[PDB]
Amino acid sequence: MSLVNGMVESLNNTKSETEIGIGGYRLFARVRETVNYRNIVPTDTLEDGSSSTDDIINEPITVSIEGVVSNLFVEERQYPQLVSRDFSAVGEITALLPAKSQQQIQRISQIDSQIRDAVLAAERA
Amino acid sequence: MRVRTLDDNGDWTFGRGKADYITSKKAIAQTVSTRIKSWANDNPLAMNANIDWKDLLGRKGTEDTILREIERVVVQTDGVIRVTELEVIKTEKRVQSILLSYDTIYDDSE
Amino acid sequence: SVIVYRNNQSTLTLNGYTFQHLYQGAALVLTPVNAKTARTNSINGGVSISGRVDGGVHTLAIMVQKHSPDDKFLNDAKNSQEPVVFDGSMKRAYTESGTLKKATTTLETGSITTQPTKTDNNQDPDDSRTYVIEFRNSVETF
Amino acid sequence: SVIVYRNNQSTLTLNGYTFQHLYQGAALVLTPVNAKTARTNSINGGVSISGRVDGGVHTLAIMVQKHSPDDKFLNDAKNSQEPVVFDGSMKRAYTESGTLKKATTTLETGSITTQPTKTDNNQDPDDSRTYVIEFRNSVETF
Amino acid sequence: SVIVYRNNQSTLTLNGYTFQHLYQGAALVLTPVNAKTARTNSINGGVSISGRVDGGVHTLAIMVQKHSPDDKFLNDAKNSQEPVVFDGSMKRAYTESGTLKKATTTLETGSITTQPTKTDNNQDPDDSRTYVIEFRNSVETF
Amino acid sequence: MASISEVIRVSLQQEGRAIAPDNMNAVGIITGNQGVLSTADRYRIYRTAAAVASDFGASSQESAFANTFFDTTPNPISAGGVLVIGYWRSASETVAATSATLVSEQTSESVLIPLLNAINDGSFTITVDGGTEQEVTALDFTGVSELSEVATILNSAITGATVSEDNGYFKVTSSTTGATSLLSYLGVATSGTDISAVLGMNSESGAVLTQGTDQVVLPAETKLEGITAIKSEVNIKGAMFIDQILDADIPGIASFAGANNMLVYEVFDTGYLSKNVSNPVWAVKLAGQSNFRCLLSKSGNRKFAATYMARMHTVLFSGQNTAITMQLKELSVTAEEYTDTEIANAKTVGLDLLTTIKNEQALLTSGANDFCDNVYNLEAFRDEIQTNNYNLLKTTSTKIPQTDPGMDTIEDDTEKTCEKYVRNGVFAPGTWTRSDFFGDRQQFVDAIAQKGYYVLIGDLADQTTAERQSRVSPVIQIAVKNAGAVHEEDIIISVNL
Amino acid sequence: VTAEEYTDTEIANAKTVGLDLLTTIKNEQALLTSGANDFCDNVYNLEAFRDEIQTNNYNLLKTTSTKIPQTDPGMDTIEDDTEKTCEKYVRNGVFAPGTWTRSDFFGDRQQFVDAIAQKGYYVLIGDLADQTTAERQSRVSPVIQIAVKNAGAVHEEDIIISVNL
Repeated sequence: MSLVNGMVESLNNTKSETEIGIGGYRLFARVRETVNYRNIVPTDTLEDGSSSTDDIINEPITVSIEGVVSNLFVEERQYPQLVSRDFSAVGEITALLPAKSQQQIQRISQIDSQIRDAVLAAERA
Repeated sequence: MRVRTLDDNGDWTFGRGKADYITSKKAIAQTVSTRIKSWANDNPLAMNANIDWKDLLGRKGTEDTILREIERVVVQTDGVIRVTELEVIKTEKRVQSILLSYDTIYDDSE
Repeated sequence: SVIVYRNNQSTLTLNGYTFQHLYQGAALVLTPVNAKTARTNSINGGVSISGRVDGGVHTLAIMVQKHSPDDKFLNDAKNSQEPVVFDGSMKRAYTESGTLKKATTTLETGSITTQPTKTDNNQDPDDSRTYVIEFRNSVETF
Repeated sequence: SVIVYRNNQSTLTLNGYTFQHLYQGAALVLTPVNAKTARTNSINGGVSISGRVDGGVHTLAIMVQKHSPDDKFLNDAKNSQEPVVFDGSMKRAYTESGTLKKATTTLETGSITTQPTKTDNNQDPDDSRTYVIEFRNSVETF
Repeated sequence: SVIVYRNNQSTLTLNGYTFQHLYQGAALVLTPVNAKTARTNSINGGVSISGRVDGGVHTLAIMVQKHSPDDKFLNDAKNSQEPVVFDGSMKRAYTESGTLKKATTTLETGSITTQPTKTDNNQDPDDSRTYVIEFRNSVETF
Repeated sequence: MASISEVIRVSLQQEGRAIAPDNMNAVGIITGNQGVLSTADRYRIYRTAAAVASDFGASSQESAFANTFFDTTPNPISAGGVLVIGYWRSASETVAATSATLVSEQTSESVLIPLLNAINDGSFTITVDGGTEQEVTALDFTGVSELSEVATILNSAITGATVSEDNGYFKVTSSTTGATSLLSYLGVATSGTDISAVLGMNSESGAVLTQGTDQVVLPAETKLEGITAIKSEVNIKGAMFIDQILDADIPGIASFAGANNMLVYEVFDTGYLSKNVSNPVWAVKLAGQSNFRCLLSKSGNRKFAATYMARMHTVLFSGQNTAITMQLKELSVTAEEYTDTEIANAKTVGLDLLTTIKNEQALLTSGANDFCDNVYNLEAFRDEIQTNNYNLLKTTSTKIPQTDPGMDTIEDDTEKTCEKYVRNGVFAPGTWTRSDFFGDRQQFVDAIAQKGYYVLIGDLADQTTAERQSRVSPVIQIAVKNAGAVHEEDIIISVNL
Repeated sequence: VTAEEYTDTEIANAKTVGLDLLTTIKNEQALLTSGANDFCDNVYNLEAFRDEIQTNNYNLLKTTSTKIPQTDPGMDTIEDDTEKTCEKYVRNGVFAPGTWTRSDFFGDRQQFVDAIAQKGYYVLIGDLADQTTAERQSRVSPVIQIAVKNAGAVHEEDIIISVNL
């Protein structure tokens, strides 16, 4: 659509220095590395001669990476991959929730300890 | 996940219902600890219960497969994430002792 | 170092039959046919080092006398109905700094690959036979 | 060993016609054209040894005198309307350790492949003809 | 300039083991295997200059004595179950215009690629082993 | 009941991996409370909060500091490190009278038992309290399966003393305390096959025989310079004191920090945000004591140091660019609230701050004194070149001859270390800005600008024959340039009105 | 054979004395073998190795029409045959390469330990000129010294869980 959107969201993916690999597995070597930007431009000569533009449908970019993995890979110059923070409680907003008695609170504590064991895996995911 | 606690020697516990149950992060500990100990073709209700011991400690040259199968059992456990395990002694008489370390789903709340 | 050999060409044994008749010149030539470790270069800059599975396969080229029993042995092996497997060793006795020492090169799982090029010359005869065996694994030690 | 030949170039017989006229030099060159046993290397490490079906096919290169009856015979074979099959033997008489002995190399199912390169030189004539026959199976024994 | 060396062949160190036994001749040959900067020519006329990522990868060819401890070290590296990584340096001491000076060529992340071609000759022995290591990055400075 | 257990056992890890403070991240906390670390037990090594508690109790402030230590998420034990608790004699330690001990040789239990089981008869000569020589002539060691059993046998044999086994050691303690010499190292008896030599108790054997100290002994009350006793026992590389170092003693320890190639972290309260000479922290900054890191805590919360220590010594110096700065990194203590004037003063004096932005920690570190990054990293570099040169002089069977190829060996090893620490993120190539060098200035500056480090070793013929037969290598001069890290950002918008 | 039922104390004593047990776990045989005396594996395998080097040397002295001359090439023949047998018994799973732990050897300790560490076996034959003329006309080959290292098999597993409480 807009020509302005191009540069705007072309830079929307900025490569960090840490160089995530296939998702964090950088312990191989990239023999070749390609991306395929494609487009569907409808073929026949467009209808009006004044405004009948906006006819370049975009496409899903594909990225092809062929490399080799050996028993012993020595990586040249790349910064460590550090564990991302658990910024879940950034807006966590308690203290408006009701006043409830002890072992009414602690019953909730046991329920929380009881289903955190079943949700926290997908939460981390 | 709850699970009945076992005492030091590992026998079962009855009585104190809802209190002999391990809560978490230790329930994972107990469950991995005795998932390792479940010989494969033992249980008629789960004949691939866990790794096959009568066919891995009775054959030469399985240390790599012992380790891979222990990693398989541990990783496929409700509550663990990673492992970090290797062999620490070298069959001090002929028994090798391996060191197994795993990160439960807990202690990742930052 | 100071290295003094004895029995100029190394003693070659195959199938419990030790070559007592080698041509003058390049009697034994143990050429490794493939590179040991293949490596690959990444875009970012790292390198992936990896041992070739062909890392050990060697070709021992043997120059035997044109009709001496060593030629008869190798020729009988060549003319067998099924390929014969050789499993031997090249042993060389030598002294280093005056101490007697032996260097052993075991050759494992070989067969005759390139047959000898038989020439009978008048002006200058070349009474040699070069049998090239290709052992699966050759390990030198000393 | 101690090997003393006689009749420097081996006696070649084809189709019951024995070559009494060979050029000086590389009169007979029996080159095996294909490797004897081809082998393959597995991922795990084993090797698959297998005899080539081409294991025996040899090319006997013959240097005959430019017009001697041996050249007439080979040239008549070359000029035949249909390819002529040669089936002969290279016999060499020699003595080993003083004992008389004969080495026999039978050549089976051959035909002229690479025709002779006819050159008539002034400064230095090369009065040779090199006929290369390709026998299906050549077996040496002694 | 006026350049006077000492210790004719440069001192090579790998894995904290300095080669005290080099063959006569081309003892060390540091060949860069790939071109430094690849360039491309445009239709209009400009040229696109771009450094090869392989710009530094070198092959150091080492001629060690046939059985001297340097050969034992390199052979042990060759015979290791997993490829061993070499990380060393070629240091050469020399004088320029009478001033003492040292030239340092650091070799980084190498492994044995092309194994030595073992020959034991009678008429003229060649008691050398040529191990070719392929370092990922070699930087000379002085 | 043949259990499954005798084909596989699965238990819980028991000993704290029993490692030793080898790497750089062997950090210490110095107490002054003579609860469990008395003199001659000057230090204890830990890798978990719970063990420190069990030896120290969650109530004692030392366990509290351990708790605020291990609570830092990238704490030292995550990068090959240990915590160690020291002990400086705060006030009048009373060492209780001991009894004489006799610690035997380290016996593997795989060799002692097979040698013992053949020894039918016993034979000891021991002496307790210098009494009559005691000879033991019957010890049917045949029926023994573990060192505990031979321990029991010796306990029954040696009258007047008790015998225990402990981690393959044989300890033998007399009952009486004070001037209670165990004169014997288990000497040879008149008859019976000798057990003494094989045990390791033997006098020629390496058996410690600490005599019973005199009755109760009073060590005096030392000074904080008693840290030296810890440093001369543990190879601590970063230390703190639970009790705050007095002003009058700061320079000393500060000098100490430099002279022992270590770091010492010490916190000060608000009253020290000046730059007068009397202010001890600025005295450190003027004196150049870059290894005496000063930290700031408005409340006086000492633990801020430990976590800070627990945050610094946390870099595995083997991966790429693992060298970390300090600013804006999560700690294990609640930040404090500071004004802008005081935070600027802290920046310009040398202190460090864990200050709130919004309920969110912001560590701001100074550059007045050299950045903790730089001091810690330079210490790691000196330690690592020392370790690599030591490992080179240790590895080789020969003697590393005093020939130019030998110096090329040593220089190449030093260059390998330097290359590691450039790949390690500490030193990076750049234009050498200082106005001094070693050899050819062109050679020197070019090497710094292209490799980041330079290593020149003087030739042999440039040292006195007094320094040639002293078997000392020539002077090895190496120069490095710190990597150019960033801490703030003064983005300037180019105005076009 | 049907296993028997043993207590834990007696099974431990059997382990630490040298006996072997076919003990029930659950209706299912469990053979537990001792290492007090050398493992039946090791003794049986070493017997097989002595028998096989004896057989191969015998077959070498039998095969050849000639007499296997008392020359250094002859000793290289015999040593190569012994090395072939050793290589077979390393491919056979009995001996595997490792760091030779004992404190005795035959020739160059560096040579010996390197050969054990890389091939698993070492075969050194003393030269002819190192035997008395009484042992030269006795038509006896020099002393052939071969050294091997047993493969490192496993019998139990003491898996230690790394506690994080």
